[PDB]
Amino acid sequence: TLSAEDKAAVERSKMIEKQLQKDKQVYRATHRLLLLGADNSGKSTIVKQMRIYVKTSGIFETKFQVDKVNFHMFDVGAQRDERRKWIQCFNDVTAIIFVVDSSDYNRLQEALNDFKSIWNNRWLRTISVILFLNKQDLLAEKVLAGKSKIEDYFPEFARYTTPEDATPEPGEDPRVTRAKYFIRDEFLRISTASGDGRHYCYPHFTCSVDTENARRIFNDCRDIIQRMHLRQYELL
Amino acid sequence: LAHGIIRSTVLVIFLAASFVGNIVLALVLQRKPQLLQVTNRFIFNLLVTDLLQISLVAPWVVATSVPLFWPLNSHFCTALVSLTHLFAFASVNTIVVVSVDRYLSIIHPLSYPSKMTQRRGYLLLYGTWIVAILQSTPPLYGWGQAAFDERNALCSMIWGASPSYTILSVVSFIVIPLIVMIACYSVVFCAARRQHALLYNCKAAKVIFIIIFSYVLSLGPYCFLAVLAVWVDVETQVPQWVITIIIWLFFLQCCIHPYVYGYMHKTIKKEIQDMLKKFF
Amino acid sequence: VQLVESGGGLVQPGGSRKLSCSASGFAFSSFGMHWVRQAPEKGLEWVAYISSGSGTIYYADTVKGRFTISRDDPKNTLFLQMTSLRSEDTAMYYCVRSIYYYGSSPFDFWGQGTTLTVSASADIVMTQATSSVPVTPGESVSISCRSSKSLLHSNGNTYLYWFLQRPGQSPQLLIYRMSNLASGVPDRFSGSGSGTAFTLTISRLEAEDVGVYYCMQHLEYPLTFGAGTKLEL
Amino acid sequence: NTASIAQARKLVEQLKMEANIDRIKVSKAAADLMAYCEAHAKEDPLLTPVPASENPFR
Amino acid sequence: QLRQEAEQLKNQIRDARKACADATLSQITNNIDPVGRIQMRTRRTLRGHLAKIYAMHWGTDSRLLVSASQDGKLIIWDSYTTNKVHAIPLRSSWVMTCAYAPSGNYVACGGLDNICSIYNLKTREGNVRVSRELAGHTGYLSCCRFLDDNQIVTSSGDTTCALWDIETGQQTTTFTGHTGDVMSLSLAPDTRLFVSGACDASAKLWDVREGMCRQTFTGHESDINAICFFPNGNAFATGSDDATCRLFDLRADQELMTYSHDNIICGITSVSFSKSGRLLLAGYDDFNCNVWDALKADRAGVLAGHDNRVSCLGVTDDGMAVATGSWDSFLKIWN
Ligand SMILES: Cc1ccnc(NC(=S)Nc2cccc(C(F)(F)F)c2)c1
Ligand SMILES: Cc1ccnc(NC(=S)Nc2cccc(C(F)(F)F)c2)c1
Repeated sequence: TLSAEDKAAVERSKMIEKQLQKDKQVYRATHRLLLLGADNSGKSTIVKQMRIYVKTSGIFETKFQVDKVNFHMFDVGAQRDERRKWIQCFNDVTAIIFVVDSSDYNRLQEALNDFKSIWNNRWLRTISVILFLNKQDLLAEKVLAGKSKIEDYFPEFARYTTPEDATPEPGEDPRVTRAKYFIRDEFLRISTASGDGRHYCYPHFTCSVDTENARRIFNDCRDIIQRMHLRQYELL
Repeated sequence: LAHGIIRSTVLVIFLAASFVGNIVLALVLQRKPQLLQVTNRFIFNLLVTDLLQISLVAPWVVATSVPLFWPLNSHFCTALVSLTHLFAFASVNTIVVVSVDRYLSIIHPLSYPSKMTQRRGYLLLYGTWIVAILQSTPPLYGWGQAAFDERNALCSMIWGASPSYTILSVVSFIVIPLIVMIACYSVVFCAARRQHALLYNCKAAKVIFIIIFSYVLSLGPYCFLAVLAVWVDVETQVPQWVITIIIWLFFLQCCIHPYVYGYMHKTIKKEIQDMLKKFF
Repeated sequence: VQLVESGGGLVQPGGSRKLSCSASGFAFSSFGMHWVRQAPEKGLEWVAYISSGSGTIYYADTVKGRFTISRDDPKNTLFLQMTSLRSEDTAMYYCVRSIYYYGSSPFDFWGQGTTLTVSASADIVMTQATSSVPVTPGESVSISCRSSKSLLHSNGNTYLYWFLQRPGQSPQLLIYRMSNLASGVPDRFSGSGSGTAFTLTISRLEAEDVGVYYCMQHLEYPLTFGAGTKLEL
Repeated sequence: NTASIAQARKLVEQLKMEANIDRIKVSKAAADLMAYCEAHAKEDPLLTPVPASENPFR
Repeated sequence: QLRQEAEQLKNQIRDARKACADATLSQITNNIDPVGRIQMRTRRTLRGHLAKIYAMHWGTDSRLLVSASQDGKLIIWDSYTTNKVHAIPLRSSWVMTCAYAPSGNYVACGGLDNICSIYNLKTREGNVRVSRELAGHTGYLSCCRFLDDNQIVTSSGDTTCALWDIETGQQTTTFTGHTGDVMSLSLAPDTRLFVSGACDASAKLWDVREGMCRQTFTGHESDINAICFFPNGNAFATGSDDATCRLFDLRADQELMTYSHDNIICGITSVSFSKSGRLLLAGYDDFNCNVWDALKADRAGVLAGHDNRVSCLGVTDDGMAVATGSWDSFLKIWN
């Protein structure tokens, strides 16, 4: 039926299909994550640690490897403040890393509002968030000095008791643990007060210059995928 | 022959319902080939190995009950039994591969795609079919004989003529598959229990119990009868109704498979329900 | 873009030889390749075809059991192995490239060639009108080609090609699919046809049009060229 | 000195120059659209189903 | 002091627009026959992308169309025979738009990288290579439309449009005035003007040669996602997140018709017109496409075969078919 040249076109399309299959195999085996945070945390330093271990560019990508598994991390660059339109491209990422500077309480309500906005979103459902309470080094000094302390920023303090689950092995006095667990319970309230069964939250206590930061991401991604697979079979 | 008529009559509704179930599952699985990445091929193979069995075997078994064609060639029941055993072995091997893949996907979640490539899946499919052909071929050219019976109107295999083939068949049917099934699903149960304990600081037991129980209920009585037939006889001993129930259980597998492996998956269930609701 | 041919010389009957085609300056793996031979004082004759990815191979009926064609993509080379050389295999061989997709133009670059000398069917046929045309500069010239089959296909293509060979040079593409100009060919040339008879028109003849003109078909795999028509100034 | 007095002045100029255009009645525009739709009615295969011999996607 | 003068000018313009209205399009179009029921069924399905398809564009010859996917790929397909002519890999995986040259020799793309990359299809070597890389925008690229093989107009998320020059790489003209980021673009049939729509419920008319704003149309209550021109060239139709479509006319400087239904709550992602302007096709978020009568503003048809959100939609230059692309990574063709 086909002329002598139609068959060559068909063969060319078949070769393109074979190359596409190879690219699909390569693309299925990597994990993409989205990094988020304000110009107050050590997000740049966290990037620097993993990267060591164009004038108006829009996005930056860093690749790393843990146990022969490839991770790609994207963070936006030269972009405007409004983000309700380009946030829809990341509706199929493995996880969203969210970095919060917990040292200062002057602008913590803004961080809480940002986390709430990210949590409740039409296109960002079924996406899990890894929370990084960064710079928990200046927090202890701020609490110990006493010049500035949590007294009036939030009115529900001084009426909160540390839950009987903490493991505060590193510490000098039992007064920083209460504050940091109060901060953790703050973000944990938003995540527990909304839609559940689709996505969860994984808090951590990190400092900007830390040795074990890729392993936490590895463990949390393992947990996320295992929970999805264990829920697709009615086992959980 | 009245009894046999009742047996063959009830042996029709089951395989009329299984045909519809497997056809619906095949339609839903082939309409969107990108539903499941690699497990889609295994489920399709397990799906076709039941339609083949029903369509190509059940009419002859039905057509053996009639007394008109009661007497026949001894080289005929050597082909029917071989075909039935070929289909059963193919289904068993597919189930083993499916369970191993489930274990490899729930555990080791991250480096799963680099362990299950499209080449590794097609090679495994070819391997299951080759091993099924190898295991079902022996009874037509040597050890193992099949003959007719003038008691229950159903021609079968005489397991006592060659104990070696009986041992091989029993090992290939129950021992290895059940060992693999238990060893794979124990770790999955442990992981699910740990995850539930983390989440909430026996939903996963009813599923595993259903799977193991259904496999045993389907395949156990036939192998047990084969094992027993070496020590004592069955032509004039075991009642005609016990054999009827034993044969009935051997074919409920074709109905059980689509429910357990197609309708207990969330996405496949959702797609089937959407298609059926729309058509109706 | 460059294609260079190596091999040849003087061979005894019953021998064997190998010819190499080295390509530099273009993506060698995305093109199909052809061998085209020319007798010392005759026309051209298609010999062998190798596709892209080495998934298809075609041979002429006269060299079906004697010649072999092969590729070396990493080294960008094409090989022709010749066995039991008769006296009818003394011709100059040309290496040609061609790419096939929607809107492409096959046969758009020819090599320089190498020379080899040896000591002592239901297929379409194409006929050229005349073997010579005496004309003068500045006027218009017309050449005719005819076929024994309707080159028009069901889709809507015709598959007729016009090539020109200048004295002491290699053939170059002029017209592809009977109504399309080549990449850098002057606008003066034109082509037309009706399914069986085809005509090539030169409007304002100049000094560089002198040579031999060939038509060719590509409706089927047995490729026929014809005898050609010479122009003298 | 203040970037809020220049962006409130350029906008005023743009809005001023934007008001001096020639407008027509709505009925004329509706009639023109209806006339264009009526003149070109037998040239679009999507509206009037073309027979399954001229379209190339059959 | 300038706020009051701006308010006075806006009031004057509103009064002038109200004065010029005498009747409505519904009354005038009340006495002609309807279009009946439209039955369209898919003829071709194109597969091969890995992730969701963000855009598409038809060629001039109505046979070749180009699709862009967020896996980092452009594919040039042949429509009649379903063959694949080209597959081009990009340097950035977040591509939000793509266009095709009227000439048929080049292709454009762009995305979150703020760069507009121009690829050359007719290369001496048998490959496709990037020929130009236009930079200068300070935000993501939303749309790009091509012009006479040496000019291109691009709209960005920094609230600006730009008319470029491929030969030198510099941008020749800049169009400013929008408040929210620009999401769509349509060239005028006579390529002397073009309308743009931004994320503040406003569309604007731009003169290419002068570089100035002619008219502003505001009739929506949410951000505008799609926009195009009526074949005649004297009106345009837009789509917004308020689940309604609106028709505006340049001559009367007004809004003529609103297309909306009671059951529809989701947003509109793409809008297209028929070769004669009678029909209006719109893709919605609820996996559906709707076909409306443009004159009577009465629902006339529907479409399906899509299992996720519909992102792009386009009608061919001769009116033979319509192509649709959604987030399930499949392209469909309907007659
Ligand atoms: C004469 C006689 C004597 C003993 N039992 C029966 N069967 C009866 S009442 N119902 C029945 C019918 C079909 C199937 C079955 C099943 F085997 F599935 F239980 C049961 C009939
Ligand atoms: C209706 C009718 C009348 C007469 N004879 C038969 N066939 C019989 S009993 N056995 C039989 C059936 C099928 C195949 C063979 C085989 F040749 F393979 F041995 C044997 C059937």
